[PDB]
Amino acid sequence: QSKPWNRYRLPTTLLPDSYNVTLRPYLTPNADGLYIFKGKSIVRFICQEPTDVIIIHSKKLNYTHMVVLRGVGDSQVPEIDRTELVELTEYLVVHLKGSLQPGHMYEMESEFQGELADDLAGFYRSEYMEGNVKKVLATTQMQSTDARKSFPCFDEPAMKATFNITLIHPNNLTALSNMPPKGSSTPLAEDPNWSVTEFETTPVMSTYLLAYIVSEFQSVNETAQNGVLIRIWARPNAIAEGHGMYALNVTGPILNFFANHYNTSYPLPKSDQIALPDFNAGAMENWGLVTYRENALLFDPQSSSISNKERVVTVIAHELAHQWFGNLVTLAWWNDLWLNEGFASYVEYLGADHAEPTWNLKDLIVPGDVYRVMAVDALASSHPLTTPAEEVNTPAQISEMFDSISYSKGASVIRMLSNFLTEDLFKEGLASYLHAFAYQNTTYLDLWEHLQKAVDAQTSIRLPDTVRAIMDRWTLQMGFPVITVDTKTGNISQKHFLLDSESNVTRSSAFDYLWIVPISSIKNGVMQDHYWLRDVSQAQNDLFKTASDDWVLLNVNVTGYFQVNYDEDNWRMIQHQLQTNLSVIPVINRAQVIYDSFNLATAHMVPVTLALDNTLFLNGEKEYMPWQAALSSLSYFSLMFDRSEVYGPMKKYLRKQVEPLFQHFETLTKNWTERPENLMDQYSEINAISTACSNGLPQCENLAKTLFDQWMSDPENNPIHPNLRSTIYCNAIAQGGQDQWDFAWGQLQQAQLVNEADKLRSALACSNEVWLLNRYLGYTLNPDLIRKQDATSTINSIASNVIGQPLAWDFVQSNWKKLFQDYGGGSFSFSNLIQGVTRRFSSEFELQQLEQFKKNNMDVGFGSGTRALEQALEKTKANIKWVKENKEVVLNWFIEHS
Amino acid sequence: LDQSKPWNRYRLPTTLLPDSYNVTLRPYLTPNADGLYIFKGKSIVRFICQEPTDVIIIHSKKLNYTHMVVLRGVGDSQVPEIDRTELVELTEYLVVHLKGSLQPGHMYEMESEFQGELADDLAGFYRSEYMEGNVKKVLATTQMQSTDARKSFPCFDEPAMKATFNITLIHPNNLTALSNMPPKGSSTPLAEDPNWSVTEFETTPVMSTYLLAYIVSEFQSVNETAQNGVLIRIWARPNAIAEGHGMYALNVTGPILNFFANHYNTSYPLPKSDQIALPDFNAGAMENWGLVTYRENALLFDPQSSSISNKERVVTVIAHELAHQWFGNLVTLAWWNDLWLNEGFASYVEYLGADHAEPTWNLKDLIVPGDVYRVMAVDALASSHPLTTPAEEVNTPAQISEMFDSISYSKGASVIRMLSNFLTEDLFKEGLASYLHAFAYQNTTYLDLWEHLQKAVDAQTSIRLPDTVRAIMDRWTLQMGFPVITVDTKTGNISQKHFLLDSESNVTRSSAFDYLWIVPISSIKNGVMQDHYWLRDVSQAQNDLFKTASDDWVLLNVNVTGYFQVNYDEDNWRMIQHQLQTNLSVIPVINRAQVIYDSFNLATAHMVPVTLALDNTLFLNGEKEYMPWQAALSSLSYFSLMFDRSEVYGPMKKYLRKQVEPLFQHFETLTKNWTERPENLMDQYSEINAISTACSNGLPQCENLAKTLFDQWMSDPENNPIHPNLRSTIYCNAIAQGGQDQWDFAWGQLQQAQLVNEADKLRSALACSNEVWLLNRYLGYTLNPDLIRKQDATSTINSIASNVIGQPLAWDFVQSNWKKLFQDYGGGSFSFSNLIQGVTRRFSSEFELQQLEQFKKNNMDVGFGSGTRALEQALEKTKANIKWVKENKEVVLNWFIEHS
Ligand SMILES: *[C@@H]1O[C@H](CO)[C@@H](O[C@@H]2O[C@H](CO)[C@@H](O[C@H]3O[C@H](CO[C@H]4O[C@H](CO)[C@H](O)[C@@H](O[C@H]5O[C@H](CO)[C@H](O)[C@@H](O)[C@@H]5O)[C@@H]4O)[C@@H](O)[C@H](O[C@H]4O[C@H](CO)[C@H](O)[C@@H](O)[C@@H]4O)[C@H]3O)[C@H](O)[C@H]2NC(C)=O)[C@H](O)[C@H]1NC(C)=O
Ligand SMILES: *[C@@H]1O[C@H](CO)[C@@H](O[C@@H]2O[C@H](CO)[C@@H](O)[C@H](O)[C@H]2NC(C)=O)[C@H](O)[C@H]1NC(C)=O
Ligand SMILES: *[C@@H]1O[C@H](CO)[C@@H](O[C@@H]2O[C@H](CO)[C@@H](O)[C@H](O)[C@H]2NC(C)=O)[C@H](O)[C@H]1NC(C)=O
Ligand SMILES: *[C@@H]1O[C@H](CO)[C@@H](O)[C@H](O)[C@H]1NC(C)=O
Ligand SMILES: *[C@@H]1O[C@H](CO)[C@@H](O)[C@H](O)[C@H]1NC(C)=O
Ligand SMILES: *[C@@H]1O[C@H](CO)[C@@H](O)[C@H](O)[C@H]1NC(C)=O
Ligand SMILES: *[C@@H]1O[C@H](CO)[C@@H](O)[C@H](O)[C@H]1NC(C)=O
Ligand SMILES: *[C@@H]1O[C@H](CO)[C@@H](O)[C@H](O)[C@H]1NC(C)=O
Ligand SMILES: *[C@@H]1O[C@H](CO)[C@@H](O)[C@H](O)[C@H]1NC(C)=O
Ligand SMILES: *[C@@H]1O[C@H](CO)[C@@H](O)[C@H](O)[C@H]1NC(C)=O
Ligand SMILES: [Zn+2]
Ligand SMILES: [Zn+2]
Repeated sequence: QSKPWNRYRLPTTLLPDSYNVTLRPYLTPNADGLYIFKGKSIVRFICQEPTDVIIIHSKKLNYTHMVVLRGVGDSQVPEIDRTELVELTEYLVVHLKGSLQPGHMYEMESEFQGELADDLAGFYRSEYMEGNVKKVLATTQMQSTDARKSFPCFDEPAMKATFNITLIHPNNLTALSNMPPKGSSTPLAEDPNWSVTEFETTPVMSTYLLAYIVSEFQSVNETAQNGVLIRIWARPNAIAEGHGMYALNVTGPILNFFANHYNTSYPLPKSDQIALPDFNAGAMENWGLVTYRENALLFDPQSSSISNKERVVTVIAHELAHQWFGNLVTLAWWNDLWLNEGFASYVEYLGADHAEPTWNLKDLIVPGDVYRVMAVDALASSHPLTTPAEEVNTPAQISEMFDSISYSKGASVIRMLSNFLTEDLFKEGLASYLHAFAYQNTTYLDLWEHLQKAVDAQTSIRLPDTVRAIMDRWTLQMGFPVITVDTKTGNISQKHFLLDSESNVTRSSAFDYLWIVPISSIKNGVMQDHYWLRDVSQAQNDLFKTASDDWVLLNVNVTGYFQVNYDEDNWRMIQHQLQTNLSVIPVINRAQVIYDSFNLATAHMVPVTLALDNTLFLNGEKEYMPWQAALSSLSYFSLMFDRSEVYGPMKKYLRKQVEPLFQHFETLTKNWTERPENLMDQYSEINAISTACSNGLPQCENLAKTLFDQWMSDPENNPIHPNLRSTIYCNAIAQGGQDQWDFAWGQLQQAQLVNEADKLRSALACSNEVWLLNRYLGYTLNPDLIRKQDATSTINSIASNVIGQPLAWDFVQSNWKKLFQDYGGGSFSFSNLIQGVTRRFSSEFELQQLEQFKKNNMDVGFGSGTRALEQALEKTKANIKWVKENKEVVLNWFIEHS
Repeated sequence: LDQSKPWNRYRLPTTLLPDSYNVTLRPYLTPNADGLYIFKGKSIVRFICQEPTDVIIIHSKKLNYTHMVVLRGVGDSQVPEIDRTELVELTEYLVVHLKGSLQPGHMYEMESEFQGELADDLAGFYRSEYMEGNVKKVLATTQMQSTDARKSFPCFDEPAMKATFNITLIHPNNLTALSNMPPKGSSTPLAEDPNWSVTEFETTPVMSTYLLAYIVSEFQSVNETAQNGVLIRIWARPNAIAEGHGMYALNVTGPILNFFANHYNTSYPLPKSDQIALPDFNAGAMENWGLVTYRENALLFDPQSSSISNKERVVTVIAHELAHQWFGNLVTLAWWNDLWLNEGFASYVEYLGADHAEPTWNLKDLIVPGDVYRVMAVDALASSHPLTTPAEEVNTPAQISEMFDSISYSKGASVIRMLSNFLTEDLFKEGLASYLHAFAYQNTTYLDLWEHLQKAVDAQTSIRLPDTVRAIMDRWTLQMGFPVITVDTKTGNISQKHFLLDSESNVTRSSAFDYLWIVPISSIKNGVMQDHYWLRDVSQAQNDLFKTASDDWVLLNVNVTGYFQVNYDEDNWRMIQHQLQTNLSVIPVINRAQVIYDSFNLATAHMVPVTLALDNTLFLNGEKEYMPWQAALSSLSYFSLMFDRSEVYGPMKKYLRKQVEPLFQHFETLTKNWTERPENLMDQYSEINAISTACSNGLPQCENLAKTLFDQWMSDPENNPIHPNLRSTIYCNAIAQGGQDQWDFAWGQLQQAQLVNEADKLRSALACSNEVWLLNRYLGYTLNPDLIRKQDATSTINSIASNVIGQPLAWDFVQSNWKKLFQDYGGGSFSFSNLIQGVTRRFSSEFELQQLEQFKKNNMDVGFGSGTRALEQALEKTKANIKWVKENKEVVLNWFIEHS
């Protein structure tokens, strides 16, 4: 560990200035069936401190000494002793016979070769059909640490430089990169069948934002209001069919919106958006060349759903948000990832709302992010938004940082921050921040300084403490408080929300798990004065003290990142209001009441009957979010109980509650022919239909059967509205047999819209026949049938089926080596797989099997799913206790109310 | 522990031998303050000293003593002082250390007083319970075999140590007391308390401890004196007797006893033979001399509600138990390593006795699907064992319990039938009569049997053998396994080799006979019998009997009388196939089954291409008889276990639908739309299988039938419209098609069932649900004695595991509840072994093997008791399954697709 090349962080002795990179992809296999790329690069770097070793990143590259070292101007150049590759720390190491001089620059040259693999990382290959022709293209994904997989570089985000990219490609293919082309392409001297395309120099930026693509893709375009050229690229067929039109509608105006909102121009002449058939995450914010999954950019007005449409605008908005938060201004290191991802996850709502103002999509942050992340942030094995820099060291640890904490808690905490500052004041602070650190890097402390500057120049908004004092507690310690109110005395208290008394908190907090909390409140339907709970375990205020015929609720619209519990009497008054006139309570807080009480019940802080009682009013609820809250909450109940005697009465209860909503949606939609007008009501319909069919409501089963029967009789004319397809497809396959399954499989393999393929993949997992589900699992590891990008999500879908649960858990264990080698170093997929197949575990036996699984595979380890496994273990232990203590009361409650 | 001390060895010393026992027992049929049911006892055993010893070692298990022993002399005997007494739990001994040695040639009497629990554990003196109206009834009953006599009173508890027994029962004055013998005089009030009475019984014959029985209950009886003067009584719950459920047993029991008496020229020596049905009982029945005990589904019968299969079970189990009166009771095995001398014989001559009571059934043929091919599946393993194992291998109680298996019962019956067949039963029974007369009230080994059979052979001329009886039968008895006989019909070349599954099969049990057999070979050529042949103990021979012209075919082992399987060259196989296609009638029906059985078994062991076996099912399209279809169903059952979670399953079910549909349609017509059963037993069995197969593979006509009838039953539950023969299938398929409504209805019927036959069909059918939550809830019930009797717990678990959806549920269930399962059944005949086998049957992957290995490792501390060999066989079979599935799955998939 005393040798620098055996440590995961680079030395500070050398800093890069600029790169020349030329890459040449071969889109046809050689004799060994390998797709390869060849490359050559020159990096210019400066020596800051004397050193006799050059340490630079290199991953899965073969060198054809491995480097040539030259000097810039004055520099005296030491001889190369030897060069070696250190694979563990992913280094190319150049041992010298003498030291480099400080203040002096050097240029290092290399020639290399790597595989154009189907692994979705570095420079990789993507494939599709066009008619009967197999097409292969070359594309990139550098984040987090795979730029090193395409050329040797100082591969850390803060070490910014300019890049001069050249692509050598077949003369009838299009070459794309971050910047526009520099002049025209020229024929490759040795062979005019190839062309050479040089691109303009990049801005000072991070290695992980580099991109370059060689394909036959086509585009549509428009110049945006701020003069920036927007293009939408995709497979020729998708463009011809008009599937890029929607992205073109929204991209430019959203880019222009952010520039104005943050008073900071986008400094590139273009922003390309491109849809790839093979892609790991949802998208990637490469500066000037934003890459996308097809289901995140393309859109078919006749075949895509309102949900698909919403995904497209928010992912685009998210990626464009990064152009400021990530690209222009970049985290100093991955331990501060939320500076990138937290902001993009919040700012995406702002951008998307600008493009689709009628949706009220800003409200979707509460189910989508706030309560999404609280499930994990309640664990002792969570982590704070900003982790200690030394905890984030290996590539696996970096990958795992891309989680619901960095994204969703980051967005939630930032919304709370915006809300008590006002967005007007917030964006002034952010503008100051962006201008000051443009083309550089930041930490969380830099953010506070510019927000504080804004608050101090300003007299209308007042705070109980400095921005840092308040925000350090939401940022540097994990978790969140439960705020408890005694409405008889107005006593208000706070404590760290934890699942168990068993929960063993070992991460020490310098802030003693106390927060400064912004508390809004509403009494008898009328807004009260704002209040700030200081960093103390308890306080008192008459705002929270009620008369016996009054009621209060705190955290209006759940702007604050916390949950609320009341005394039993105030809960009863809330319940009575929801029966008498639920309109008096804001719709989001109707959801809150369900979310919080179930979550409290999960942690045995309130009786379970409280949570269940809070769903009784849903009988007469039409609106999206309170129903969403109940479905999300009872989803945990299903996972715990859908293999027990509780399941029968639970479904009976759900049938009873949802039937009136189903009937409501049967009439207003005119027998399902006319969709509801606005987004929320369309979402409401989708959930009602899903719930009705999921819980066996006969009217829904017959609807699904009839529609799917009709489709099979006329395959070219799909009679099912896109909004309804996921439920109709699933229920019909569940009701049906092999005829339905094989039909849908045929539709899947010929699908020409990814949205539709996505729905088919999920519905196929709904079979009630073991042999079909197991045969399906077998397909997931066959790239001809299921793309690698979709393998884990399909496995998770099958595991969600109660009959598929043991099949998938067995499958995952038996195929672990392949699954780990393919995904175990990546973000999202691997972690989601582990969380997915272990969600149900609620017995000592299941826990022992998880522990045995862990022991069996310890030597290799669990890579970017290491924290996921720990959380999986903690949550199963908690589930064991909760099921044991809750089963009897829950069973009886369902029986009595159904 | 110190093996130099006799109280630390499992076998008793031979220094002391029992003469007679006095045993007084008093069951308390109401619990004490702690909720314990107990029994109190007093016993005196008289024994002789054969050789000088300063220690008395006697068996004792779970008894509390109130030293623990008083030792007295008979007349002259020099009586040593007792130094001290101790209980050694591991070897289940009461140990009396003496000052100086007992005197050889002289007798002693040893008295003890003791207490034990009347547990619900089905062993020793235990309790059984049932409802009568709204009153909970409790009774006391016994089960001593293999070695729980010691659990009721201290005794020399080994089968060869016979004695007479004077039993006294102290019981409530309004309950009936039964034992082996009739009462001696009247009952008398208990002196201290006339609410109790005292019943002394007549002295038993000289017999083994494991045959003792005594019962205290409210039961009633029907009776009849048999043709041989013996009183027969049928005992059961008062309500069962009142409804006439004991009548069929009364019809057949006496005649079967008289038949055996005459057949073996050996009279039954006791004045009575009681048969009694118990609500709680481990095995099928037990042959206690004078008081035969039974599961209710083995003795009782309702002509309106029981099936023909239920009927066949009753008469064959009774015949089996009565068979034991000679083979087991009168003449007893010397030690448990020769168990087949008891059980092989009872499993064979049960067919003879049942055929006497029901001669129209032709039930003797049922030995082929029931015993021969049943046991071959396991006897194909390196981890099998011979009929007679080395005595030193059968030592502990777990090992003794383990011997009660398909080898000792089913291979035993098969080999004995083979023996009977080549001696002729007339000659056989003459040798057996000589055997019984010579060893009456004593004990035997396999060698004693050959000697008397040989004497019969030598005293005649018409029947010829190629060697001594011992030379032939030692090879079938002392080494495990069986040969595959392979013939090249172009040359007449015939050869034999030990049948094993894999090329990795690791046989470590050495054979002094080099795994060669002397084999009786019958044959048929183009439908006409050929001269008989014996293959000698040689790996290869040649005979023109087995050489055919290209126009001819031959088949060996007519009616599968011999315990072996047969393979032919491909051209002879093709000729057989052509015969089956052209005119199947030319081939004897049992041999049509054999063709299927053998070809699938060879396919399983990679000895023939799988396509051969599958091709041999193509003619079933036009087959109407029971046994060839049974062969296919039993054979494809393995395919189902291997493939019902794979892409093969769809095409497999499709093929089976296609094949069974004409048979379904045949019976729909013949039975006049299912209203009239076929006349004979075999055709009734064929209908049952046709219906089961059609529904299980999703034939829509059958599915419609089951839903319609079950809907009709639910609309009028007191008038069940489903004929008993069809209930198992109809119930199952309706439950599978249906939901919670059907399940809860069936559960209600089960918990109010007054007939165990019906309860059994309901239990099995409830396991057919396709809803995980219903199956898992059901599993929870199986360890609740209020809902599922302990006697039915493991069979119910096995039914659920057979459901492809229930497989992971039951495997997890068994693993997570193993501690309770082991201490309840691990000691422990039939149930425990069956449970391990049932839940692991499907394993065919490296992952499943690893999981089974880990399971083994996890519980090695306690061990696996009477399921130890079963676990080793499970592991061996899993390993073979991995290889077979890997190498067969492609050909099997393509075959089913093409032919469906
Ligand atoms: C598949 O193979 C089988 C043979 O294994 C074929 O069956 C044979 O078919 C023959 C042609 O019909 C038939 O023919 C002739 O039979 C009777 C005499 O039969 C009686 O005695 C003999 C010997 O004892 C039979 O074994 C005996 O058995 C059978 O029939 C009984 C019922 O009556 C039994 O109940 C039954 O179980 C058993 O099958 C039988 O009792 C003669 O009367 C007959 O003469 C008449 O037909 C002649 C024309 O061929 C003649 O010219 C006329 O003048 C006169 O009307 C005689 O020819 C065999 O009996 C029969 N064998 C067996 C064992 O059944 C079967 O046909 C074939 N299947 C196909 C599709 O080809
Ligand atoms: C990539 O190309 C750019 C643009 O030509 C180069 O940037 C120049 O670098 C030189 C040498 O240090 C400077 O003197 C110029 O001011 C830069 N030109 C500009 C900013 O227009 C850069 O050196 C190249 N990168 C390399 C060679 O690694
Ligand atoms: C059980 O009772 C029998 C029959 O009464 C006893 O058998 C007698 O035993 C004596 C003493 O050895 C013999 O001399 C008689 O011949 C036996 N009578 C018979 C066979 O009718 C037997 O002793 C008793 N068992 C005991 C006391 O343990
Ligand atoms: C990199 O490319 C630029 C533009 O072609 C060129 O001027 C420069 O010399 C190259 N840098 C080197 C060779 O270090
Ligand atoms: C890299 O080198 C290794 C070892 O020579 C080889 O296995 C691999 O195929 C090479 N990859 C290339 C040339 O892309
Ligand atoms: C990171 O940014 C700071 C300015 O906030 C700058 O001083 C520092 O040099 C940067 N680090 C690197 C490696 O360029
Ligand atoms: C329920 O409360 C709302 C206020 O949000 C009010 O508009 C409505 O009139 C109330 N309902 C009734 C029946 O008055
Ligand atoms: C056994 O019982 C019989 C009958 O009561 C009695 O004659 C005999 O003495 C008893 N044996 C003893 C007490 O050893
Ligand atoms: C035997 O004695 C043990 C030790 O106290 C006791 O636990 C058990 O209940 C007793 N059994 C009886 C009295 O049947
Ligand atoms: C067992 O039977 C043999 C005769 O076959 C006999 O000699 C021997 O004494 C018996 N053993 C015992 C313990 O009675
Ligand atoms: Zn992002
Ligand atoms: Zn028996």
